[PDB]
Amino acid sequence: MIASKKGKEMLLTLSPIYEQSIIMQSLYEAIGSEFDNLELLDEEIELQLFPQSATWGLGFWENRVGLITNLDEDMETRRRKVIAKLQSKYIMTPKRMSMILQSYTGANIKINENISPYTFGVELTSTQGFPKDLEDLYKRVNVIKPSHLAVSYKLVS
Amino acid sequence: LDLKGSFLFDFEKGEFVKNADGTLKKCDKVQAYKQWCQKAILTPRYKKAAYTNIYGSEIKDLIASNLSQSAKELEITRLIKETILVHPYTKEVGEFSFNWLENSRLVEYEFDVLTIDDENIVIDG
Amino acid sequence: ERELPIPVFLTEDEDSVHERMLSNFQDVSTLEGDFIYDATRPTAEQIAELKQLGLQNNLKIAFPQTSYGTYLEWLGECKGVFKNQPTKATGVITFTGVQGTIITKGTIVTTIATDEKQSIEFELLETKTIGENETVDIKAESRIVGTIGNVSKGSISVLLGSISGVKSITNKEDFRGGTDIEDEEHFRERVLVAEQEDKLSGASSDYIRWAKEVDGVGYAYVVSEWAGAGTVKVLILDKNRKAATQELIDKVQEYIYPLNISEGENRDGKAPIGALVTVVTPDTLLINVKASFIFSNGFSEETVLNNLKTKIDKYLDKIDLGGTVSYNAIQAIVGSMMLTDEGIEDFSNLTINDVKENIKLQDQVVGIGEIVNE
Amino acid sequence: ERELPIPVFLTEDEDSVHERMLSNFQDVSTLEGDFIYDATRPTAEQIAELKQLGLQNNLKIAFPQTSYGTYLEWLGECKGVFKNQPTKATGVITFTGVQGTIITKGTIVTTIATDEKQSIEFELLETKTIGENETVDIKAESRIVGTIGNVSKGSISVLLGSISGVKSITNKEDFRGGTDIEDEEHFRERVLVAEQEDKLSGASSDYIRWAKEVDGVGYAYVVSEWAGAGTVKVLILDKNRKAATQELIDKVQEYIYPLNISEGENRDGKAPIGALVTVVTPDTLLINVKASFIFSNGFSEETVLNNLKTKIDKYLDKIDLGGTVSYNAIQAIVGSMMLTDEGIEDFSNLTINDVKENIKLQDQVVGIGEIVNEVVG
Repeated sequence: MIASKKGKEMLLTLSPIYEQSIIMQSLYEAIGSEFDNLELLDEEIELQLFPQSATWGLGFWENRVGLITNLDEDMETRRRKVIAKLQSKYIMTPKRMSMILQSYTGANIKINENISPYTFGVELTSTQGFPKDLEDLYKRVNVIKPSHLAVSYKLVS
Repeated sequence: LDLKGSFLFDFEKGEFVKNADGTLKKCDKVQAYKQWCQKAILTPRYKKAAYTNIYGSEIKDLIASNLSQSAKELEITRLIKETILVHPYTKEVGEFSFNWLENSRLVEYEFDVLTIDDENIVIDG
Repeated sequence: ERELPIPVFLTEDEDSVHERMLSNFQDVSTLEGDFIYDATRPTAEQIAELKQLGLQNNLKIAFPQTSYGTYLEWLGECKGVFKNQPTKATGVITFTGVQGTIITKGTIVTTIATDEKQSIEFELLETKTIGENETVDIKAESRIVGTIGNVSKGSISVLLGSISGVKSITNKEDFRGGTDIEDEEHFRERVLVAEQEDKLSGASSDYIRWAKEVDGVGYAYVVSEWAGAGTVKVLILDKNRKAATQELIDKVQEYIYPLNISEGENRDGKAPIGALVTVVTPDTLLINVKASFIFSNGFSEETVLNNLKTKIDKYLDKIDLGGTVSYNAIQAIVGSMMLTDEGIEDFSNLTINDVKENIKLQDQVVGIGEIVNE
Repeated sequence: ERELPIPVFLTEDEDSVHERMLSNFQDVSTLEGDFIYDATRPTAEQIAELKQLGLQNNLKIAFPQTSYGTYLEWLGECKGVFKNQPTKATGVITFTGVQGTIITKGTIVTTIATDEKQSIEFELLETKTIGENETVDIKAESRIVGTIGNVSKGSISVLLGSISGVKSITNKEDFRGGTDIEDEEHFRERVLVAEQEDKLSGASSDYIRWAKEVDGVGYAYVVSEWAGAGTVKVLILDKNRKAATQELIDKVQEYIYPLNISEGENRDGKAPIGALVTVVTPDTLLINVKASFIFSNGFSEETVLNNLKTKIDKYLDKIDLGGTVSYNAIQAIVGSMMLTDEGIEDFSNLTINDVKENIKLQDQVVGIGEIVNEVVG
């Protein structure tokens, strides 16, 4: 009997003579297998259409936004880099800056709007903690911040 | 016209006949046409989505009908005749016969006529 | 243009699909000319064709890197990019005829129709009467937007319709403007540039962008926090990456951060309020490369050197302010000229400032040095 | 096949013949059924049938454009072209039975004849005995040439006679020795293809043309008397500049200069008599690159090197046989990733097989070798 779900439907679409036809059953088992694969492939393409669910297509999104495409890095890290990269195209209001840094890091961030005349404070929070290296966040902040404002950081678990 | 041959399919066994070589047993145009006719009769109409409205018959649906015996006989003649005649090779189908061998269980015959069965006039100027 | 590295399984061969198709069968001839082979081959043909033409093209048009039509325009829209529209060519017709003869705006005057050219028509933009010297200059447009309008001078000597009194008409100037639709190639880069560029406002890149918007500013570099909180510096250079002229600094100063102030116009520069922006020219540290260049046919050494100067000059932009100049990178630029067949066949003995060592800028911008063939 | 123009005379109508025959009569009646009509009409009818059938068929068989059967074969023999002949299906049959049983050569076993299909007869090529093991295998052959036979695995199951002690006869694997008579139109094509006028001596140009005719031969080169005595070397590159595979070499070798000729055989390849030929392919030099690679933060060293390996190999594909490897350009291939920041942070001691200069190939093509990070202490 046909194993493929699509194969069974396609066989039933024909005349009912093929109940005992091993040849026809085997034939549409093969045909159903490919259409099953195409449907799974079709759903896979849908994931590539967005940076959030890009998966193996995330390199395309990294290629699209100019980020250094790299497979060995964590996919979630690549997603966070891409999402932050895309969102950098409007006013650097404290809401937008917070989510961009939050999206890149993945950890909750609160911008303090520091008391000093031309500095802005950043405060980060994560239940799981952080590694000992977070320099690239500061690289982006220096690149992304207004040129006339300094920055301060504190990290909380 | 140039009708083409097709591949045998033993309806008794419900499988294709294949040679010792393993290739499916080809057969003649006329054999293919006979193979086609039995298949079309057994294919209910409007239900098997692969085929259009032309293909298939409706004999199975007639079983549940409330029509009298004689009415059902004519419907059988109409249904079988309509289904077969769609094929180009058909010339005519008819000479239907019926035998209600039991109280309500039927056996019927019909005769098919090919295009090649026609008789040709012999004359030239 | 950029190519999308599609996975292999999304680009299976037809035969590979067909071969996997025939794998299931066990006790039937799967040879060509058989029912199994013949019946299954069209399915493999469609499955492979749908996989390639359907999915890959569908995926390709999704991204701006591989989009061509309205899909590209929509993608360009989402990041604020819009394709430039065509425009009419324009210019002046010097009329000639009896003074007092009336000619109306909108009259159709064309070029000389020929076997290989139709009457390229033009529309008068002004209603005027012939002047004192039996002449009058009337501006006119191209009826067809695009480069067709930009016809040469003297071509428009044809007036359509029965109007007497006018003795002759002519276009003294080859018409200008006449823009056609922006090409896909130009539009794709603009969309790609907008996609990749962060396009913030107030950050150092924007300061560089505003500096480069000023004419004469070849290259610009910005230092945040050069003098603490609120302090910004801008370091500009001419087109040759040399010390920018003071007027250019003044132009960039007025453009981004005027020193003069007014009650209404505090500064009205491109920089935000509260910034303290400084505009200067940096220290131009030249890095003169010297190598035993060997040159190819169909190229001029001086032209090739200038091209290599431009290539390395681009690499200096990649080099950060106060960065490190890489000898290995310069090997890449020099050898790539050879791999591109761009007038260099071989090279050797390359020495940047007569040393095969990477040079570190001391918070300066490297200036483009002289390329020397050894 | 080509249609046959026919002379007008050979296609005369029956009545036209009869009308001409009756033209001279003017005294006696010539009505249908009259005696004069009786005498003349069968002659006219017989002439037309013979003229239209017998003579036109003779004209058809004259030329190879329209000949057929034995007639087309002889026209093949005019220019010395023979059509291929069929062969009998060959294979092995497994036998099971009493060990004392003996099976002789020439025994006949067939397939299962049925109403739909007739049995295919096969003959054993060997004599064996089951004395050691209950199972034995005997080589067999179809008694009829052609693709008839070439049966499936388990088809052979019938013995015409009945051998004592045999428990089961079953073919184990499908037969493969069968092949049919060559197609007439294919053979007619072969007859008409063999019409080359000149360029048949076997010069360097001729050998290059012959090598190029075989598929998969991108380029070919000839060495005259590489081993003396009129010997000819045929150095071949495939479509992608690469060294031709052994199978491609054998095909080109067999096409031009067969080596499997038996005692009662002679070479049919394009190589004329006395011209010794050999097919060769150059040597693929491997470019093992050595350098103290330094990679960027957190990236995969294997990934970056493999990408560099791909980049160099693409460049190496541009090189030809006997070409020059550009070491100085290869520096930038490594340095290309530096500009794009594709992994490589820095490199040093860039060498190609421990060489720092352009290498010139000699009877050699170049392929990508092994990318080795020095990791110098």
